[PDB]
Amino acid sequence: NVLQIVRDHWVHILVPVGFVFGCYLDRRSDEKLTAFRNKSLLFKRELRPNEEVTWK
Amino acid sequence: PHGSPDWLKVGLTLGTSVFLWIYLIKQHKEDVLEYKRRNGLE
Amino acid sequence: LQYGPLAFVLGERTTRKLTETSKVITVDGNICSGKGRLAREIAEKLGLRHFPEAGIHYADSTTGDGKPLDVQLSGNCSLEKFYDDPKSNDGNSYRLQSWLYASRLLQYADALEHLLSTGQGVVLERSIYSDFVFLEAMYRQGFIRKQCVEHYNEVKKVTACEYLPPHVVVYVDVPVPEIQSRIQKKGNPHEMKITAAYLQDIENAYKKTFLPEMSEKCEVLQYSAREAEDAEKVVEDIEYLKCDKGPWPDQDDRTFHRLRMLVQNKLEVLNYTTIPVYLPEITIGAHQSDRVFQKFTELPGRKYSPGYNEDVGDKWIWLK
Amino acid sequence: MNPIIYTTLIMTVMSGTMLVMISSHWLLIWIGFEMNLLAMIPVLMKNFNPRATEAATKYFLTQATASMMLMMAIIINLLYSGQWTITKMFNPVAMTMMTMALAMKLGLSPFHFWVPEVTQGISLQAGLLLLTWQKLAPLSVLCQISQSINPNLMLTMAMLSILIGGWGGLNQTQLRKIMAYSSIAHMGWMTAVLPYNTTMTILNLLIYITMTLAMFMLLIHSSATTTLSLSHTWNKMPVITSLMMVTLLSMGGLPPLSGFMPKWMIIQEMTKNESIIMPTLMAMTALLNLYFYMRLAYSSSLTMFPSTNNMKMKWQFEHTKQMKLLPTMIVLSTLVLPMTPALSSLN
Amino acid sequence: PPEPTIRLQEDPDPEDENLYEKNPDSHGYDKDPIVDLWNMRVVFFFGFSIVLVLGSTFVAYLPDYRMQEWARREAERLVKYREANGLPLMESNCFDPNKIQLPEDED
Amino acid sequence: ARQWQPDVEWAEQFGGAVMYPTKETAHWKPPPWNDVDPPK
Amino acid sequence: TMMSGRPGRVPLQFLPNEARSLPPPKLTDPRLVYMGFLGYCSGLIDNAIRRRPVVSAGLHRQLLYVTSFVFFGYYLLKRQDYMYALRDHDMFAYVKSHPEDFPEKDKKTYGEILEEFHPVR
Amino acid sequence: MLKIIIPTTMLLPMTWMSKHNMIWINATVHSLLISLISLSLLNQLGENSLNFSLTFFSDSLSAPLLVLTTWLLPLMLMASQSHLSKETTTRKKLYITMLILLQLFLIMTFTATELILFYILFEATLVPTLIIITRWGNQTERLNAGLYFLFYTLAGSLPLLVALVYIQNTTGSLNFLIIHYWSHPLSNSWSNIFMWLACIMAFMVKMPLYGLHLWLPKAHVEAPIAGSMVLAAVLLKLGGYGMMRITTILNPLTNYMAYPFLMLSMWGMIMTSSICLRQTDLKSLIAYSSVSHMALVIVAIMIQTPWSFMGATALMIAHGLTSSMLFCLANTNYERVHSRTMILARGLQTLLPLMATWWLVASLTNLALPPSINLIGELFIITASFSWSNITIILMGMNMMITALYSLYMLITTQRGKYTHHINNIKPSFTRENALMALHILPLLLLTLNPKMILGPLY
Ligand SMILES: CCCCCCCCCCCCCCCCCC(=O)OC[C@H](COP(=O)([O-])OCC(O)COP(=O)([O-])OC[C@@H](COC(=O)CCCCCCCCCCCCCCCCC)OC(=O)CCCCCCCCCCCCCCCCC)OC(=O)CCCCCCCCCCCCCCCCC
Ligand SMILES: CCCCCCCCCCCCCCCCC[C@@H](O)O[C@H](CO[C@H](O)CCCCCCCCCCCCCCC)COP(=O)(O)OCC[N+](C)(C)C
Ligand SMILES: CCCCCCCCCCCCCCCCC[C@@H](O)O[C@H](CO[C@H](O)CCCCCCCCCCCCCCC)COP(=O)(O)OCC[N+](C)(C)C
Ligand SMILES: CCCCCCCCCCCCCCCCC[C@@H](O)O[C@H](CO[C@H](O)CCCCCCCCCCCCCCC)COP(=O)(O)OCC[N+](C)(C)C
Ligand SMILES: CCCCCCCC/C=C\CCCCCCCC(=O)O[C@H](COC(=O)CCCCCCC/C=C/CCCCCCCC)COP(=O)(O)OCCN
Ligand SMILES: Nc1ncnc2c1ncn2[C@@H]1O[C@H](COP(=O)(O)OP(=O)(O)O)[C@@H](O)[C@H]1O
Repeated sequence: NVLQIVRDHWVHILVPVGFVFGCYLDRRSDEKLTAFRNKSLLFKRELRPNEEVTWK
Repeated sequence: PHGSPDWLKVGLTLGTSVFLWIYLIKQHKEDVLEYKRRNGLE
Repeated sequence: LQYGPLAFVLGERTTRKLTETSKVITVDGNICSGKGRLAREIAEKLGLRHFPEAGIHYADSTTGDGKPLDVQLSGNCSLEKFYDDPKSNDGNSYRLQSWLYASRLLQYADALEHLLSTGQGVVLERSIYSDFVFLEAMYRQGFIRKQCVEHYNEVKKVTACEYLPPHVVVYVDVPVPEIQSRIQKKGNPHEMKITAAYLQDIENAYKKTFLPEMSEKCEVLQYSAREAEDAEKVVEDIEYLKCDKGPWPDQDDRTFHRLRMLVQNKLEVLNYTTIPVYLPEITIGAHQSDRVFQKFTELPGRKYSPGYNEDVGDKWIWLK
Repeated sequence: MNPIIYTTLIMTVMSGTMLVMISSHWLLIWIGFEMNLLAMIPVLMKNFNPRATEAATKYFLTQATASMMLMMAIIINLLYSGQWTITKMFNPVAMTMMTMALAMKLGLSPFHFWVPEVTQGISLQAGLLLLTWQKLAPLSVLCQISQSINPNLMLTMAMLSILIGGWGGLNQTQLRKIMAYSSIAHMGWMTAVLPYNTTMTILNLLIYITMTLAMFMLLIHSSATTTLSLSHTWNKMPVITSLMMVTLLSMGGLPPLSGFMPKWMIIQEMTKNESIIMPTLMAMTALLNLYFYMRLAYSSSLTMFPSTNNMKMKWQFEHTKQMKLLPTMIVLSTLVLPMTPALSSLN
Repeated sequence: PPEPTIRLQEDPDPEDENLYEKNPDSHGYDKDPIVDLWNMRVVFFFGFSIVLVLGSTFVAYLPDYRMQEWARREAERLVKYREANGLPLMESNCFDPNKIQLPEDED
Repeated sequence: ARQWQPDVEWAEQFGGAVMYPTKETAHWKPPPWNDVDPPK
Repeated sequence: TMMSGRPGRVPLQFLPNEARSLPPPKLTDPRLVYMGFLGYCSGLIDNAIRRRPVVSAGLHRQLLYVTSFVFFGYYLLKRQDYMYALRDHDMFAYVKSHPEDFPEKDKKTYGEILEEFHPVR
Repeated sequence: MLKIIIPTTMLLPMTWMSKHNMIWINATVHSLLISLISLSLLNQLGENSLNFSLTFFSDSLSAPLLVLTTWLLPLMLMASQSHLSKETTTRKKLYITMLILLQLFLIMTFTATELILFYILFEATLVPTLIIITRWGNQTERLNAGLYFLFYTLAGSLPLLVALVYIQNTTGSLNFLIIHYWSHPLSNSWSNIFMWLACIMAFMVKMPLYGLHLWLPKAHVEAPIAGSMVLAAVLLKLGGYGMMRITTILNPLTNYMAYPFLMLSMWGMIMTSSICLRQTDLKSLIAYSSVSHMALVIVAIMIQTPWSFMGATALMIAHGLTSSMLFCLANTNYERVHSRTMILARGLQTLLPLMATWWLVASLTNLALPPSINLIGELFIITASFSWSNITIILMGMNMMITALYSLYMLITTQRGKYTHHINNIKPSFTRENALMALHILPLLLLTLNPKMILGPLY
């Protein structure tokens, strides 16, 4: 029953939340390593007309 | 023993926490503003 | 303001509370006697506070709710079994003696705390002094071993070396034939089996060692069964004598502060009652200790501090 | 004693240490040491017994001899250069006299013999004070004149202190003597990095003070001064024993605990100066301290020792007096390794 | 010798308890039948069904980030080119010698 | 069937004045429970 | 690097004026979050020592622990960043002022560097 | 890499905020889900690595070890559920907390782009294992065992730290990528010889090396089942992983310095396999078998050829799984008979046929029956050694023969013959034990279908 099993099963939601937070933090840390994006000699690519960044 | 929640101590603890948080937020604001003014960013 | 150094610094002094009426007194008597009646009568006549003689569950009356706990959680000993089979294999006799000594120590600490915090004197039955007589009896009857008496002497020395003995001791003298007659008249089946040798040995201990040693540092009032009936004469005897030979007149305000700090904080009072001397009658193995401690924790108002127990009914827990 | 007199004596001890820390004149530093010694004795003799009197008289003899040696060093330095300012000594003999005086004041080997006996004689609070606050002034003076010290003598005394502490702690059943030998070893660790970096000395001092405060307050809370007395604490306060085990693990220098921060850093610093053998020996010797910490942990929290029947009564009572800073001390002594770069604050 | 031979007060060693006794169909997880059954169900579903089958299928169909087929195709076209032009298949030098400056010995 | 826990004999190893007793240090005695010696 | 005698050092300032020319740490700094976590741990341990429900005994006291730890950690982080900035500044100035002690290495390609080869057999 | 680290951290508050009778279920379910999530690290590249950030990076040597570490926790919980039944909720939560902390430290250790961070976590794993051994072990020797397991480790690990900081004082960095790209030869010098020894001995002691293996039988025998599982499966592989990482700076000095360790391992594998033939304890026999397998891995790492490294990776994974299964079987017998003496409970095939099948398959994988990954690693290492020197074949074949001998001796003694008459408390096998055995063994026979997942970065 709602508002009753929540008080007994609230703990279960924590691990899944951590997985999402870790994914978000991984992307945020990825955003700080773009000093060479579209600058490597191997993947110097000219941007598409409706493109901002080659990868995110 | 047999004692009530001392509302004087509770009020003082909440007041200290709130004052410290408000002071910290202000201090960060003038810190950012002073850094921007000194370094000529904005 | 819970009493501490700061209270002493600002105002709290106990020399002004002493009004020549405090007179911590204790009553000594043979098993089954008028000492209880005489102690109470002295307590109402002199305006003092009476402390009933400490039992197995005296400590239970001062903690949590005053109702006693189980035998397995409080004392792990019984007087009835000691009377039935004093030469037991499981060492009930010395375990009983040690638990009773610790209870008397706690009660003496409580009485001293009351006297020092209020200025009102107290009346006690058998105290930490004269608690040894039963021990000696148990040794002379063969109920306990010698290592028990060395352990008891060590604990008694280390504990009683830090408190002030009572101002005047009141002893009610009772012959053994009449003590046995009164025992038979009570009708208690377990007290029926107290051998006259045990009573006589107990009696010998009080007269031979207890009376002279308290005579040289305190004041003694030897009474008989007939003269213990009229408490007016006993109260008059207490009033007439003046305590000037004991250590009490030499005490002062800072020593009183130290003693008042000691009598509070019952953990330090009972600190040396559990010294690591491994006597089979009292040492407990890890498994039994863990199981009994777990049982004690599961009691209603014993898992947390007194003000933090929800099952008892404490409220506002999350704001205390 | 009277609380007013006790507070006055404590503030006089702190004012002596402060006088030593803020002055620039050698006479004023000597005066601060004298004030500290004068006000320290009644604190050691707060509880009267023959053992405390013996500890106080031994401590006084040692500290007075050290003070006379320090004044001799000051006067010789004045003789060879009419200077009173605390700076580089300018005299080889004076520096040695000063180094021995400060080593005697700190308790470094071979002047360590007084520390275990004095710590055993005095109470637990006196021992806390003696092992925490009484190291600040000599170490501050050493930091001020670190450019003068002969590295050979300081490093010899540091290695000797580490070895002596490690070996002497192995033979102890008394908790106060264990703390004293631990303090001797930690002083040895602190003085081995003075010739190279005083910041590492201060960092080690702060970490050691935090751990020692936590351990002494835990020992006072569970009022035990022997191994067997401490073995009874699990039957009343198992959480205290768990915290004590974690603190002991930290004091042994295990990562990721806080106690790993100093030695690591010190080792790192000593490697920048092409000193390889000495840090290696220091770590190998610190393994002894870890061994007797682990023995204490085995006896206290990792195994359940037999108890007594009277302990049941202790189950019905709770502590009236509490240390406010004990949780903070435990946390700061166990879980500050991630904040290591903050040592740039020149702590 | 009036010693009891009882060195201390100790609980007797308890006998091991059979989970099948109070509960057949006991699954060996818990003495509570409901918690026992649900523990069995979660272990079997999340161990055998989810991880073991779906994870194995996921590992089986992992994209070629090791570039095995890519290297095979590159080698195929390179061999086709060199065989057509008569070049001696693989060269013995990994780098071109013209762009390496050896130190003259003059011994 | 039950995990081993220290008994009295195991505990008495740690009850002496010092660890690792020697012939010279055998006569040493542990200090009093309270750090007070009889004035004799 | 002993900076105690560095010129123009006011004795007992936690943070000098020039430190205000540096960017202050963000309030979501991971080190600040660790400071708050340490405060929370201190609160839980304080509850445990006093035999109170560890998670939910005193919310005001736990909040005060967290807040004080965060406050001190913020100021400590500011001082740490300032000291590291000074170290870098002094290092760069010294390298700039002593060119003869930091001569430029001649850029040399691996094509004309002879490295001894050791086979693994 | 945080998408695996954060859920493992959240395992702790979830464990401590759980009901008294839901801790095992919640821990098992969420640890299995974490294992499933970590399974996506296996998508490795033929190029450098999976460089997530400045702090953590993944490699096809690190990924199988990470997946095995994540998979081991649910099995450890299932194995621990039985013997912790009579214990309080707080202590069971503490036990699960120790397991979770061990997993977290191992996960961060295997990624650990920094060598000092690797050392810190590699030594942080020491504390949970020591607490588990010395708190929830049964016999009185556990304390002694713990001491050994402690000091040996530190006796090897303290010099390494010094060496490590020394390197950063000369090279300027301890990042593994920078170290690999800027590596330089070590001249034959006494200082370089001692740097080599300081770099190697710490990982040698935890393999363990044959002369330095005394701590392992004690620690594995006196530990509880979860402790034995984690010690044999993951903790022994830390030395191999560290050697594989650190041998990049030790060339060409490894050519000379490898000889004493090569001789020690090649003779000690024979010695320990022979010791297994005369063993009165199941756990001690399994521990000595682990010593032999890790001796083979040491030989492989010291030879430092591509086939050596591939064989060593495969053998590390296979040995972890097989030894965990063997310890679990021994513990299933022990929880019934309470003796841990191999000769006591006999003829268990007639009473426990499915458990006998599990025993047979575990012995077969320990025996290195093809095409198991155990034999894949064995054969790759043996071929590399043969190329190194043709005379190694005698020692390798003798080790194979003795390994088969003691594996089948262990199977025949416990499962075959006649049942012991006076033992009447052998209850039918629980679903929990059978599920544990299957969850050990199916990953092995399923990994033999895709060997490149466990052959390392030189595949
Ligand atoms: C790597 C970093 C990441 C991980 C961090 C790890 C550390 C974190 C925590 C640090 C300290 C904080 C807590 C310490 C206070 C003690 C509390 C306690 O005693 O437990 C009882 C308490 C429950 O019991 P209770 O019914 O309340 O009261 C009964 C008594 O308290 C207790 O009943 P009792 O006293 O009658 O039972 C006796 C028992 C009780 O004695 C104890 O258990 C004391 C606890 C150990 C002391 C810890 C020392 C300080 C921490 C340093 C740890 C070092 C870590 C480094 C690695 C080395 C590992 C040693 O003692 C024994 O049994 C002795 C034998 C045990 C074997 C030897 C002991 C091993 C010690 C190693 C423990 C290390 C891990 C501890 C984990 C936390 C434990 C709660 O536990 C808790 O509930 C607290 C757990 C934390 C609460 C989390 C709340 C957050 C959840 C919701 C928000 C979600 C967050 C995410 C946001 C997103 C959501 C949307
Ligand atoms: C183990 C944890 C220890 C924590 C320490 C106690 C925390 C509470 C302290 C309360 C606040 C302290 C700040 C003091 C206010 C003013 C500071 C000012 O007076 O001093 C300045 C400097 O203040 C201190 O240096 C900063 C103290 C900060 C200590 C933190 C670093 C510890 C290492 C990292 C461990 C993690 C700790 C963080 C978690 C709490 C200027 O000093 P200066 O007159 O010019 O030279 C003297 C020092 N010399 C001789 C070495 C050069
Ligand atoms: C009971 C009696 C028997 C009844 C059942 C009869 C049926 C038997 C058939 C099953 C066994 C026979 C073997 C035949 C294999 C067929 C499937 C196989 O060919 O697929 C494999 C594919 O499977 C995978 O390769 C192996 C599975 C990976 C295992 C991961 C483990 C699961 C996670 C558990 C936790 C980890 C613990 C261990 C840590 C290391 C290999 O395919 P591959 O040619 O290559 O490429 C796949 C397809 N491509 C071309 C599109 C790419
Ligand atoms: C116990 C369980 C196992 C633990 C681990 C055991 C593994 C440790 C083995 C150490 C590896 C080798 C150490 C030294 C190798 C150097 C080569 C040497 O053996 O050969 C001769 C070395 O000559 C002599 O050995 C000189 C040293 C003699 C003193 C050594 C003591 C001999 C026995 C000690 C063994 C004890 C080991 C354990 C110590 C606690 C060649 O002489 P030379 O070509 O001119 O000089 C070569 C070195 N140079 C080039 C750098 C200059
Ligand atoms: C399982 C227990 C094993 C115990 C540890 C075993 C490993 C022993 C390895 C040596 C320990 C310390 C080595 C130093 C760490 C590396 C640092 C380094 O390489 O620097 C060297 C320094 O080299 C040394 O100082 C080495 C001195 C070693 C002293 C301690 C000896 C310990 C025992 C020696 C005999 C046994 C050696 C191998 C034992 C293997 C384990 C059984 C050169 O630097 P510089 O001198 O500054 O430059 C040269 C120009 N001046
Ligand atoms: N230290 C002791 N040792 C043994 N028994 C004791 C001790 N103290 C009190 N008792 C027991 O307490 C019982 C009650 O005490 P008592 O005063 O004689 O009877 P009553 O309460 O009826 O006046 C007695 O049976 C006595 O044996």
